[PDB]
Amino acid sequence: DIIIATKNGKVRGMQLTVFGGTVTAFLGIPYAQPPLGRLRFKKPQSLTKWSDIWNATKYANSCCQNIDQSFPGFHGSEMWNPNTDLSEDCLYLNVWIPAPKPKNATVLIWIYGGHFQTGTSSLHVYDGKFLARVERVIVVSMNYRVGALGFLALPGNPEAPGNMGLFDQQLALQWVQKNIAAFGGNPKSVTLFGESAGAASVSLHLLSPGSHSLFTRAILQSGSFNAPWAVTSLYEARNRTLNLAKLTGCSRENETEIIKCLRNKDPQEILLNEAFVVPYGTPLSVNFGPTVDGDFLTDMPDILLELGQFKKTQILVGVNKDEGTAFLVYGAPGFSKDNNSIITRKEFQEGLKIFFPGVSEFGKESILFHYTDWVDDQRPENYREALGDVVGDYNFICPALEFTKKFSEWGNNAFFYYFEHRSSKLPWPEWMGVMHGYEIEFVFGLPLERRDQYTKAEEILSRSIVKRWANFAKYGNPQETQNQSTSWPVFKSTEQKYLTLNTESTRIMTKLRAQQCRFWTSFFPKV
Ligand SMILES: *[C@@H]1O[C@H](CO[C@H]2O[C@@H](C)[C@@H](O)[C@@H](O)[C@@H]2O)[C@@H](O[C@@H]2O[C@H](CO)[C@@H](O)[C@H](O)[C@H]2NC(C)=O)[C@H](O)[C@H]1NC(C)=O
Ligand SMILES: *[C@H]1O[C@H](CO[C@H]2O[C@@H](C)[C@@H](O)[C@@H](O)[C@@H]2O)[C@@H](O[C@@H]2O[C@H](CO)[C@@H](O)[C@H](O)[C@H]2NC(C)=O)[C@H](O)[C@H]1NC(C)=O
Ligand SMILES: *[C@@H]1O[C@H](CO[C@H]2O[C@@H](C)[C@@H](O)[C@@H](O)[C@@H]2O)[C@@H](O)[C@H](O)[C@H]1NC(C)=O
Ligand SMILES: *[C@@H]1O[C@H](CO)[C@@H](O)[C@H](O)[C@H]1NC(C)=O
Ligand SMILES: *[C@@H]1O[C@H](CO)[C@@H](O)[C@H](O)[C@H]1NC(C)=O
Ligand SMILES: *[C@@H]1O[C@H](CO)[C@@H](O)[C@H](O)[C@H]1NC(C)=O
Ligand SMILES: [Cl-]
Ligand SMILES: [Cl-]
Ligand SMILES: [Cl-]
Ligand SMILES: [Cl-]
Ligand SMILES: [Cl-]
Ligand SMILES: [Cl-]
Ligand SMILES: [Cl-]
Ligand code: NA
Repeated sequence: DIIIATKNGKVRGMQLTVFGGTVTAFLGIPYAQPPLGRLRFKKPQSLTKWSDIWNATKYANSCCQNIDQSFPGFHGSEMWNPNTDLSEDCLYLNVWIPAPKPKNATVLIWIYGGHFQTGTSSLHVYDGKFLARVERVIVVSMNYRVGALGFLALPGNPEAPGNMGLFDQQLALQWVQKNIAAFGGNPKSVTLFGESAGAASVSLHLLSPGSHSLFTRAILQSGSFNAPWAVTSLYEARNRTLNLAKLTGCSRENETEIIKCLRNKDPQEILLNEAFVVPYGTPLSVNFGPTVDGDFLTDMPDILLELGQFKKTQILVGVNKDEGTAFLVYGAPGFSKDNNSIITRKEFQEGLKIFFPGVSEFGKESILFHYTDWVDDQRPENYREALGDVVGDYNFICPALEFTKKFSEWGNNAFFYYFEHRSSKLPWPEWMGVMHGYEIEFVFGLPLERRDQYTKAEEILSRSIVKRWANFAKYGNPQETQNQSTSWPVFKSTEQKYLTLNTESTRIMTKLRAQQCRFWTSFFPKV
């Protein structure tokens, strides 16, 4: 019997066998009052408190969300879909602890992505037991509200203030500060890590003064709040809430009455209608996401980043080589995960229209001019490759590099990586290369499980990334010091060094996508 006394009452865990040892897991500990009825759209309230034992022995409900139904039966897409029941009653977190119980372990808190509209902490690729077993860190992960239920905003109105899902995350951090010591964790050694919308969340926790004392350091995998899809304007946010109201027959003149009507709607009606609030979205559109609320975020985050108003600490930031390809099969013409997707110039042009619906003819022309300087060949896959790079550079790579540059200008150590290894198991086809989302399994150490038929070179690579990430968490420095590795240099503006992660040549390079990012970061905002 593994019973731990938390601030709120006792919880029961279970033991797992992992690589010839044990990890103790507590799956599904509640951390907030379930946000139902009148609590829908509100900030999470603190937990009622209980005597007797809460059994934390299975993953909890995932938050309400629309499911990816694009490729039924296909593992490449369905692996991302939730794997417990959907419920509004979903504010639970998970804790993996090394055995024997550690004395004062560093804690890593994972925040999932899913574009702020989907995701859950229970996915197989987010299973923290390997990290716990291999590096003797404590791993924690939480479910937080997404879509309208988590991000619906009528700014200043505490019935629906915005950022509720970011506040769920923050309450989970607070839970760790208050309880992790009872589990053998060090509340003073907490690293946040997250991928995509989860990495954008981690970066907003660097900006939010309520989060400042709830963590030490931060790891941003393929995302940051300055990505163009990650923060919603207050004009866009109100238009969208108003639209959702109209769509559900919930339009009233009293802002407060609207929320009351929305609170009487069942979650399916809200979910069904979220897709249609943006008047024309793209495959990267965020219907309801982070807003400037005067609470979690006290000002536009670009202004805070530029003027140095953020927690001074070390960061670890990186991207994958083909960030953009995953999105091409969710609406660009001529693209398919079942053939080689060789597209013409014409299709390339129509694909720009899908990703850049608001942009002038001049603006799309200058994207094309910039990305079609073939040295060389011509060379059938030229346009297919160009569109993936457009989408990946504009949405993920140039913003992560810009985030890292601006952050490091205020004198902290930053480390940047470029992940270029394509999983031997990737279910998506070869043309999609090193996709968005597919470093996660290496970070969580899935290729260390030799029963799983990743390659030896993959086990070596993951073992090494697990060590770098644990070293950054524990010591603020992501070295692998023992195996004659490449030293990871700090990223500074000026040299802008970064490390590549792959199975052969890990190397130090500079100025990733220099020409492309000058285009997106400085020229494109003007068109
Ligand atoms: C690669 O496939 C695309 C995708 O559409 C197709 O899915 C395929 C697996 C295929 O079996 C086909 O039946 C299905 O329509 C092909 O583009 C499609 O081409 C046709 C015109 O022939 C259009 O009617 C479709 O709208 C268009 N699809 C999309 C999403 O735009 C594509 O040509 C094929 N590419 C090759 C062979 O290079
Ligand atoms: C937000 O306000 C209006 C409302 O438009 C939305 O109404 C919803 C109920 C939903 O059906 C959604 O598709 C629709 O967009 C926007 O007006 C739209 O956009 C243009 C304006 O020139 C028009 O073509 C339509 O009147 C309307 N769209 C559709 C598809 O019918 C308005 O643009 C938007 N506000 C912004 C962008 O700030
Ligand atoms: C556990 O270690 C505590 C502090 O260690 C941390 O100090 C911070 C500066 C930060 O760097 C962390 O990463 C360091 O690990 C110490 O204060 C506590 O007393 C310890 N508690 C124990 C051993 O039970
Ligand atoms: C919790 O855990 C154990 C099963 O391992 C059991 O003895 C007890 O009934 C449980 N309490 C429940 C299910 O409420
Ligand atoms: C609108 O309705 C709410 C809820 O009953 C009320 O408290 C509020 O004061 C009203 N405001 C206006 C301006 O009518
Ligand atoms: C370092 O080297 C050996 C292989 O010679 C291996 O057993 C060990 O896991 C490696 N450690 C890391 C952290 O990569
Ligand atoms: Cl599963
Ligand atoms: Cl704004
Ligand atoms: Cl490249
Ligand atoms: Cl042309
Ligand atoms: Cl190396
Ligand atoms: Cl250089
Ligand atoms: Cl490059
Ligand atoms: Na020009």
